Order: sequence, then C-alpha cells, then structure tokens
Amino acid sequence: SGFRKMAFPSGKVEGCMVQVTCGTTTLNGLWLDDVVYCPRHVICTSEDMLNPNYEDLLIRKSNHNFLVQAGNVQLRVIGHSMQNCVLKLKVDTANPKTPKYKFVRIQPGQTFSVLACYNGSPSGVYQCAMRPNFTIKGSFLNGSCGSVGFNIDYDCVSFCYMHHMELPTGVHAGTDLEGNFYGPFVDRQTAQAAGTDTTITVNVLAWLYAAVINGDRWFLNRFTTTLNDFNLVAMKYNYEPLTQDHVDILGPLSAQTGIAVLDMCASLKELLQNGMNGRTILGSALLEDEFTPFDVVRQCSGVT
Amino acid sequence: SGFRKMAFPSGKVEGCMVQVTCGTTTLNGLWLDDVVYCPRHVICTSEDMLNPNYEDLLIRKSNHNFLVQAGNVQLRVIGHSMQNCVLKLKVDTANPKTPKYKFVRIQPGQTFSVLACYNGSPSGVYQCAMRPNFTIKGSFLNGSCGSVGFNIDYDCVSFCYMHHMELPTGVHAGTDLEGNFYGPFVDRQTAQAAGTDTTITVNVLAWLYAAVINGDRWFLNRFTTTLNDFNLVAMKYNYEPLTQDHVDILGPLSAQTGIAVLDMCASLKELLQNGMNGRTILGSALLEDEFTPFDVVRQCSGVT
Ligand SMILES: CS(=O)(=O)NCC[C@@H]1CCCCN1CC(=O)Nc1cccnc1
Ligand SMILES: CS(=O)(=O)NCC[C@@H]1CCCCN1CC(=O)Nc1cccnc1
Repeated sequence: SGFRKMAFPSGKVEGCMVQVTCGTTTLNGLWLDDVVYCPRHVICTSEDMLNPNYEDLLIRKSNHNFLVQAGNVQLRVIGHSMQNCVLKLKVDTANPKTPKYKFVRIQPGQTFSVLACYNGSPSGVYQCAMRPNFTIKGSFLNGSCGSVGFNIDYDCVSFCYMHHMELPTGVHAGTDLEGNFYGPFVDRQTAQAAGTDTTITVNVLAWLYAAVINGDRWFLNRFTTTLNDFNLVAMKYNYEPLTQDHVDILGPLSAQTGIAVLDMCASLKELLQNGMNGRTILGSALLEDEFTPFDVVRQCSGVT
Repeated sequence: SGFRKMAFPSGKVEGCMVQVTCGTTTLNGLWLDDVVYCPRHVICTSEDMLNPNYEDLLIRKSNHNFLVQAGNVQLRVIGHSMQNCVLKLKVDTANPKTPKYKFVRIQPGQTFSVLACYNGSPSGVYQCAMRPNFTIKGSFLNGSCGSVGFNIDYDCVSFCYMHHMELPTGVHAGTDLEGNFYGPFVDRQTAQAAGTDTTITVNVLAWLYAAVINGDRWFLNRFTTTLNDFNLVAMKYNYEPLTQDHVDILGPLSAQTGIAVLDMCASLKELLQNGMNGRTILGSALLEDEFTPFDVVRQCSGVT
C-alpha cells in the first residue's frame, strides 16, 4: 500500500565519496578502484570560469596539486588525466568499498537517485529524472559538484550522472561518468538556456497505473484513444510523443491491472483537457512524470 | 538551487538490517549492538492476527525458533523478550556496523527517512512525516514490517519508527523503538480507522520560505495577519493550529528571507482561500507539509 518517490539505498555510493580540492576550490569526487572521478572545473578559480581553457589550465597542475581526502585520511595522487569534462585522478589505493559498478549514459525520461554531497560527505538522497531538455531538477548548492546519480540492479551500481553546474534558471546540468555532458551544456559561466521541459508521457502513464494499483481510480474513464489521437493532445500540452516502444514497456502494468495502455492514454487525455478539478492522484495535484514503468514495477513488487 | 524531498543517506541503517523469521512469517529486524529489534507480530500466523494474545503465543516460542540472518550468515539467538509491541532478540554477536544511535519518540509533524526493506534487504529510501493523526503515508508491501524510520545528526542515527501495519485505508502505523505505537493503533487485524489527516501548518510555512529562497515568489502578497486570524482560516481548511512555538521555530527562515512569519501566514491564508489557480510552487500544485523548518534550513545550507 502506498506509493512514494523512492531513491535507491545510498550506502554503496556513500562508500565512494571523497573530497577533492585544487587550489581554493573544493568539490566532491567518486572513488572507484584506484581512480577518483571529479568535474574538471575543480582546477578553475571564479575568474577562470568565464572562458576557461581546460587544457591550458591543466598544464599548471601536477598530481600533488589535487588534494583527495576519504574520510579524514589523505589519498596519494599518482596520476591525472582529463576525459571530456571529468578529471580522473589515479590514486595509490584501491577503494576498499568499491561496489560492482558500471558507467551508463541514460536517455531523457530515465530516473536515478542522487546522493548530494558537500566536502565529500553525504547530506541527502533524492530521486531525479533526466528531463527531455537534458537538464535535471535537483537540489544542489555551491560545493555539491561531483555528487553523482545512479541506479542499482541488485548489487551493481550503474553510475549515470555527475553534477557539474546550475544554469541561470536554477536547473541543473552534468555529465555521464565518461565526462560527456547531457544535452548541449558546457562547463563555462555563460548564457546557457534550457529548451522546453516537456512532460515524460510514458512515466505519467506508469504513475497512473501505480495509482490504480494503490486504489486511486477516480480518473479512470469510459474512453479509449489511438496513439495518433493521443499524440495530437500530448503535443498541445507539451507532453513527449508516445511511441509503440513506450506502449510495449507499459505492457506488464497493463497486464497486472487489466487496463489497456490506450485506455489509460484516454484517461490521461481527459485529465489534460479537464484538469484535476481540485482532486489528487497518489497525494499529488499534478501528473507526476519522474517514475519510469520499471520504477513502478519495482516499487509495487518490492525488488531489493 | 532547487528544493527536493530529500532523505538522509541510508548507509548507516543499511548496515543494521537483518531478516527475522518465526515459523512461516519473515519480516525485517534492526540489529544494534547484540540486540535485534522486530515487530512482535512475527510470531503470528494469519489466523493469529485476528485476535492475538502475544504473551500466550510467545510461550510457545524459544530462542531457536527466531531465525535471524544478516546477509547470508545466521546469527545465534541467546535470548528474547517482548517490550510493548517489539521483540528484542539478543544475539551472540554485536553488529560490527552499529552506528552511534538513539531511540527517539517523535511528535506529529516531524519528518524522517524510511529505509523500506524486504527479507532484511534494502529496497529504497524515502522521506515521511508523522501525520497529525499518528499515521504515516509510506510505501510498504507484505514483508516490509520491521523497516525503520530515522533521522541523522552528523554521525548519530536517531531511530524513531518501526513499521508494523497497514490500516484498511492504505495508510501506515507503527511504533517507536521501545515498541509503543504512534497513535491509538494496535497490532491486530481489526477495524482501525484513522482520524483527520490535517495539514502540518508550520511545515507548509517552512516550505513556502524554501520556495522564496529558491526563486518561487509569485504567491507573496501585500498582506499580514495575526495568529488568531490565521488560525480561524487554518481550522476551516483542516490545517493544524499555529502556535507561538511554531513562529519561534520559523525565526531563522524569517531572518534569512526578511519575510515576517505573520506575513508568510497571510500569503498562506490567501493560497488557501484563492487556490493555486493552476500555478505551482517548487514544482508542486499543492501545499507541501512534509518538510520541517529544520529540514528547510538543513537543505538550504548543505548540512552533511
Ligand atoms: C549560474 S551561471 O552564471 O551560469 N554560472 C555557473 C558557474 C560555474 C560554471 C562552470 C562550472 C562551475 N559552475 C559553478 C556552479 O554551477 N556551481 C553550482 C552551484 C549550485 C548548484 N550547482 C552547482
Ligand atoms: C489491513 S487489516 O485488515 O487491518 N489487517 C492488517 C494485517 C496485520 C495486522 C497485525 C500486524 C500485521 N499486519 C500485517 C500488515 O499490515 N502487513 C503489511 C502489508 C502492507 C504494508 N504494511 C504492512
């Protein structure tokens, strides 16, 4: 009973967080095996951030200039390299708490947990989604850079995000663990505006299935629709187009509830056109889109 | 930038979760020092749950009937006792991962993180609040009993909740770590209806301060009110009465933003009377009440 915005247990990732300092800038690093990954903007001063030339700035940096501390103990840096927008600091000690891990690059609409850190110390964990405009709506202050996003499949942590910046509008941008930004963003203090933050339709549908499974059924109507008809309405409301791949992904939820995917689309179409009328669904007055179909199945089945 | 429903990092609590089985019932236990705490209903069969006599049922149980497994290894039970609605199983091994801890009994309106577990294995973490009717709106399935709620102050985990049951309406009830239920609930499969789930006014105000700090200011109006005038409106909307103690607790948020607490009350009064008009505050279409003033300060300051 009940449906909550749930993050993965963060323990495995807490065991990887370290503090990285270069000059007067301190941010977070991810320590996996004998490598510490961190945003390359750790080498910048506030005056460098306006138009940094990372290759040039890195020439003035040596291994001993990167101070890495895990807990209250210092790690010895024996190498450093830049891969895209991340620095990889080779240390002389493999992280004894390194979990089984992968680096994955997620697609928009995919959700993940963020372990927000400051000074290499965890402050909290929350669930995010990669928006269709490649931003994330996180909760990050100065010092949170290097905090990571991840998913866990039993005992393997798939790291998908590393926090790099906040845009002037308060939304967030970062990279995968190979240092490639999600979206068109760059690690520079410049005019970077996000595109349209459309709603992740397949995720809203998954959450409507979660509401039916949990007893919230008032929005179920007597209508059906087609993908093309639904998509005409979805476009109008700034919702992402629904594809047959999304319908296939919702199949297990459709099977468990006996509600055909296109019927749920028609209910969603009426919610968009009529509004909620002061009513709530799973304690929310808006259509939640940061639960994937996989998250709904996992939460409704108790996957550990 | 940004404000998220954030849970505490769960690592310290993950190191305490064990599986407890008695007969055909398997639930979760909390292993701190050489004691495993778990709901006493682990001794019940589905036929016992209708009108259980826990003292009588416990007579038929011996130490060897409680199977405790931490990871894939079995713990030896050398004693057992019932304290209120929890069982304390003494084991021969102190939990090597026992963090610094306290057992606290929270008041309604207080928030906490829940590490939802099944078979002693963590599945997810989310943030909850003890409702004014002493229920919690969690996400718990069969097997989640024994999952705990907690707060962390630097390195000391204060355990405040242990999950025991779901009411027929899908809301949740549990105890503190001394086995005393929050509210009038009992660990019996019987007619237990919750009282009015009023809104935690002081928490809504704290979240409105968080919205102002994060740029969402559209709801700020040109009015002020008094505690008595505000409370007349609060009663009408099923909001908890606001006291001078709550005003004092909001003082740091009032100071940081320069918005007098009573002025924020007047903004909240207008939001109640006029509604949101299709607008959102911190990405929500309803007034969020599961952030305490302390949570707002902690998140807005980056406490680790
Ligand atoms: C906001 S801006 O005028 O576009 N300049 C961004 C500043 C630089 C641009 C280059 C990379 C470092 N940031 C710092 C940064 O974004 N820190 C931060 C703070 C809060 C939340 N998240 C991260
Ligand atoms: C729902 S009732 O008809 O009031 N009976 C409650 C059953 C017994 C009553 C006595 C204690 C054990 N529960 C089982 C229980 O609530 N399990 C569960 C399941 C999902 C979420 N959370 C917990």
